[PDB]
Amino acid sequence: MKLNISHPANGSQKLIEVEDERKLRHFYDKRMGAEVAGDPLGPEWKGYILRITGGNDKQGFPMKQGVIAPNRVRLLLSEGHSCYRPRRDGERKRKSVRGCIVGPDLSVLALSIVKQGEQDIPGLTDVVHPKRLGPKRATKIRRFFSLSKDDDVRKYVIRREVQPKGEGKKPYTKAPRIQR
Amino acid sequence: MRTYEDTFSGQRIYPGKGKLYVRGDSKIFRFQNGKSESLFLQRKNPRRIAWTVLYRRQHRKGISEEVAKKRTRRTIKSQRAIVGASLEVIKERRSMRPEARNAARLAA
RNA sequence: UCAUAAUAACUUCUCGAAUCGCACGGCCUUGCGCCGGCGAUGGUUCAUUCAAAUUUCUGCCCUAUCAACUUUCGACGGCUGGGUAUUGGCCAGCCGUGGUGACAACGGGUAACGGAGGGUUAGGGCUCGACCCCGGAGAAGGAGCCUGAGAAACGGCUACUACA
RNA sequence: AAACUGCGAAUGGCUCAUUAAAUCAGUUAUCGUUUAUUUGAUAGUUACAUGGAUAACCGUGGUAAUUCUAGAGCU
RNA sequence: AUGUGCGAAAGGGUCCUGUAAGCAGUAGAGUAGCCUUGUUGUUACGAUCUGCUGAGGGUAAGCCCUCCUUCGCCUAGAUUU
RNA sequence: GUUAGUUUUACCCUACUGAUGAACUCGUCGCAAUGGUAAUUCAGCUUAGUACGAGAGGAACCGCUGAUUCAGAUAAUUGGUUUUUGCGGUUGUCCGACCGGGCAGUGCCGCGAAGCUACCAUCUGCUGGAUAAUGGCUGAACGCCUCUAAGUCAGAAUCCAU
Repeated sequence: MKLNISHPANGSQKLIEVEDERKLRHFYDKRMGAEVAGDPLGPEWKGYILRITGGNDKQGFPMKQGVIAPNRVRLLLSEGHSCYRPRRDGERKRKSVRGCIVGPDLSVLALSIVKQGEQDIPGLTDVVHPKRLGPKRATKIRRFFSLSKDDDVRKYVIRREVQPKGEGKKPYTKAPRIQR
Repeated sequence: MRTYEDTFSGQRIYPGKGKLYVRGDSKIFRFQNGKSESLFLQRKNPRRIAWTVLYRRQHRKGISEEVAKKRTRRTIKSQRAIVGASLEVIKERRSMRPEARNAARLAA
């Protein structure tokens, strides 16, 4: 039964295979969004606390927060709900979702790290990934760099570099067209 | 070997005890003794029978409550470097002394 | 008791532009100051247009081996409300005993969607009209509903029955 | 390109099952109502510019199966 | 016939029934009075509901345990080989 | 041809099924003369689409697992029975009301332990000897032949024992 572990702080994700059930005994009967200790997973997990975020059933159905049951139930999912993407305005479709109580039946759990432990994870907490985009709105740029009322927000925007395919010319720069 | 629970009253069922009932609509009911099924076939509501497990949990007998809401709201952490500028670039620019900023306004 | 205006108050309560494109202009206290044109997209009320829903008068085939019909649980009328975009026995209470008929009611048949019109001719007539134009209804049989100015919609959704 | 947002998808096209004052025809009324759009008028009571999310995207997954969808990170 | 004795009570365990009497309540469809007219204004009536309450009652008469709960009884009377 | 019409007595003797018992001191542990006697039948898998036959058709021994009729016990589970008048619900009337009770031959209804009980529930039912029918061995009477005349082998749900 696989585990999907994510690190929001470092922006890193990993998937692991666990086949020994007594390590997963402490996970049973917990609810989605609860707090659990990662000590039974292994010696390298000492000092770790994890948050249960979601999972998938053996048939493939996902868990939906707010329904208390170990089996799966049929629901009339309207617009704005979690596991429904309507194809037409005002459309309502009846679907089946699995409850929020963890059990041995599910195939994959999804969970994230809340507090770092003393030991490090070989492929999860030892690497970080940069952000993708900087702020674009005018007021958000000023707050990010703690500028004053009149500090020429134009000059401080983040600009990257890109080069043509094979023209041999110098690369140029791109800017986000500050709004408001 | 395994144990089951009475559908009407929730009592534990051990092998060889009770009965098994199959209705016309293909629904399966299990009983532990004669008291349960005699009340079930009489069209009695299990939520109004004082000794059933389902009645007890509705009136919240022997159960306590827990709250952990505001504890989760505290979960905040640090920041990282955007692809455009490495982490050393952002804090150097935010910590520029005001004299440089004054020069920028006059120059512009 | 129309249009419109005035006074005392009220409201989980609105609207009265934090939006976009072209042109490059004119003043003097020369300040990264003030003013200025034409369009796009929105916005409250009245008027207009495309309409829609109800509504007045008269007009449909054969049959009496169909002569009395309507009010269990609205059938005809009065009153106070509820609901609807609005009128109304459309609905809820209370109170009257009425309404149609030999000038054919009520019921049964239709190998019956209605009309503009087709065929055949001294005149008078007989017969047909599913079908290119106008109006109405349906998307296998029944009911229910969301979005929206507008749907009880099916190349939209929910449930049962029958097929698959 | 993609994706959010706006509009249309209630027009066309097909058929004649039900239906005997019902549909329909000519002729009236709305001082008894709703109306997108079009057209013409029309509203004096931090400001040199306010606040939080989300899609596209990167990357990590489940089911034999569908225009099924999960949790993590930007704007 | 001095005993791990016998008998009568008691406590615990196990079962069956299904939440006792009593008191209290900003519970309760409503109704009738009095006033200073109230944000629960009070005085009276009210099937039922909620709390103390898986409570109360019964349990060997052919159920179990107790030397470590209490109180009683005892080396006979008669006949025969 | 058709319709309606009173069915008496056992306590006596014997027989049968069970139950006590005088005499030789009172007891405990044992042998077994004689009497009784018990089990029964089928189906499925495999052997096998094999032997046999031109074809059509179509067996059997062992082995394995179940079922029918009968017999002897038992009540852990499931079902029946209710005077446990054990607890609860309710109608009429009586004790002034509440509480707690009487009467209506057990007022009535739901559940109901204990005991009894059902192929309506569960368990169990043995193998030695001697033979009949028949098929054989050695072998005369009858210099050949022959299961019989002397002797002898196998053998049935039979008979006698365990």
